[PDB]
Amino acid sequence: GEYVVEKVLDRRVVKGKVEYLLKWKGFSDEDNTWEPEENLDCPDLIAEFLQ
Amino acid sequence: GEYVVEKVLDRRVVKGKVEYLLKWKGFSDEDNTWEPEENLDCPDLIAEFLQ
Repeated sequence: GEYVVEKVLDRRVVKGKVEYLLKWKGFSDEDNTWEPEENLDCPDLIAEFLQ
Repeated sequence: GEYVVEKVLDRRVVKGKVEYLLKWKGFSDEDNTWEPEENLDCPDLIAEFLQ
Protein backbone atom coordinates (compact mmCIF):
# COMPACT_ATOMS: atom_id res chain seq x y z
CA GLY A 1 0.00 0.00 0.00
CA GLU A 2 2.81 2.41 0.88
CA TYR A 3 5.44 3.61 -1.67
CA VAL A 4 8.31 5.89 -0.87
CA VAL A 5 10.88 7.48 -3.23
CA GLU A 6 14.33 6.97 -1.68
CA LYS A 7 16.26 8.94 -4.27
CA VAL A 8 15.87 11.03 -7.41
CA LEU A 9 18.53 9.56 -9.71
CA ASP A 10 18.02 11.46 -12.91
CA ARG A 11 15.80 13.68 -15.05
CA ARG A 12 15.02 13.64 -18.77
CA VAL A 13 13.02 15.80 -21.09
CA VAL A 14 11.65 13.79 -23.93
CA LYS A 15 9.30 15.36 -26.47
CA GLY A 16 8.93 18.22 -23.97
CA LYS A 17 7.77 16.03 -21.08
CA VAL A 18 9.86 16.18 -17.89
CA GLU A 19 10.36 12.78 -16.14
CA TYR A 20 12.46 11.73 -13.14
CA LEU A 21 14.20 8.41 -12.51
CA LEU A 22 13.16 7.18 -9.06
CA LYS A 23 14.64 4.62 -6.69
CA TRP A 24 11.89 3.04 -4.59
CA LYS A 25 11.98 1.96 -0.93
CA GLY A 26 11.84 -1.87 -0.61
CA PHE A 27 12.43 -2.46 -4.29
CA SER A 28 15.48 -3.41 -6.27
CA ASP A 29 17.53 -0.95 -8.24
CA GLU A 30 16.28 -3.06 -11.24
CA ASP A 31 12.77 -1.62 -10.64
CA ASN A 32 13.63 2.11 -10.79
CA THR A 33 10.99 3.89 -12.86
CA TRP A 34 10.79 7.09 -14.93
CA GLU A 35 7.84 9.14 -13.64
CA PRO A 36 6.22 12.27 -15.08
CA GLU A 37 6.99 15.39 -12.97
CA GLU A 38 3.31 16.37 -12.70
CA ASN A 39 2.88 13.99 -9.66
CA LEU A 40 6.38 14.15 -8.14
CA ASP A 41 5.49 16.48 -5.25
CA CYS A 42 8.90 15.88 -3.52
CA PRO A 43 11.11 19.00 -2.85
CA ASP A 44 13.83 17.47 -0.53
CA LEU A 45 14.38 14.65 -3.03
CA ILE A 46 14.44 16.93 -6.12
CA ALA A 47 16.78 19.51 -4.49
CA GLU A 48 19.06 16.55 -3.59
CA PHE A 49 19.14 15.74 -7.35
CA LEU A 50 19.69 19.39 -8.36
CA GLN A 51 22.74 19.73 -6.03
CA GLY B 1 8.24 11.54 -1.56
CA GLU B 2 5.49 9.42 -0.01
CA TYR B 3 2.75 7.66 -2.10
CA VAL B 4 -0.06 5.66 -0.66
CA VAL B 5 -2.73 3.56 -2.47
CA GLU B 6 -6.10 4.44 -0.93
CA LYS B 7 -8.14 1.93 -2.90
CA VAL B 8 -7.88 -0.84 -5.47
CA LEU B 9 -10.64 0.06 -7.93
CA ASP B 10 -10.26 -2.55 -10.62
CA ARG B 11 -8.12 -5.22 -12.26
CA ARG B 12 -7.50 -6.06 -15.92
CA VAL B 13 -5.58 -8.72 -17.75
CA VAL B 14 -4.35 -7.45 -21.04
CA LYS B 15 -2.11 -9.59 -23.23
CA GLY B 16 -1.62 -11.77 -20.15
CA LYS B 17 -0.34 -8.97 -17.91
CA VAL B 18 -2.29 -8.35 -14.69
CA GLU B 19 -2.74 -4.64 -13.77
CA TYR B 20 -4.71 -2.89 -11.01
CA LEU B 21 -6.44 0.49 -11.11
CA LEU B 22 -5.25 2.49 -8.10
CA LYS B 23 -6.65 5.54 -6.34
CA TRP B 24 -3.81 7.56 -4.79
CA LYS B 25 -3.75 9.48 -1.48
CA GLY B 26 -3.62 13.28 -2.09
CA PHE B 27 -4.37 12.98 -5.77
CA SER B 28 -7.51 13.46 -7.78
CA ASP B 29 -9.63 10.61 -9.03
CA GLU B 30 -8.52 11.95 -12.49
CA ASP B 31 -4.98 10.67 -11.73
CA ASN B 32 -5.83 7.01 -10.95
CA THR B 33 -3.27 4.78 -12.65
CA TRP B 34 -3.14 1.19 -13.92
CA GLU B 35 -0.12 -0.52 -12.31
CA PRO B 36 1.45 -3.91 -13.04
CA GLU B 37 0.78 -6.44 -10.22
CA GLU B 38 4.48 -7.35 -9.89
CA ASN B 39 5.02 -4.32 -7.52
CA LEU B 40 1.59 -4.10 -5.85
CA ASP B 41 2.61 -5.68 -2.53
CA CYS B 42 -0.72 -4.68 -0.85
CA PRO B 43 -2.88 -7.54 0.64
CA ASP B 44 -5.50 -5.49 2.64
CA LEU B 45 -6.18 -3.33 -0.43
CA ILE B 46 -6.36 -6.28 -2.88
CA ALA B 47 -8.62 -8.39 -0.59
CA GLU B 48 -10.86 -5.29 -0.32
CA PHE B 49 -11.11 -5.39 -4.16
CA LEU B 50 -11.68 -9.18 -4.25
CA GLN B 51 -14.63 -8.93 -1.79
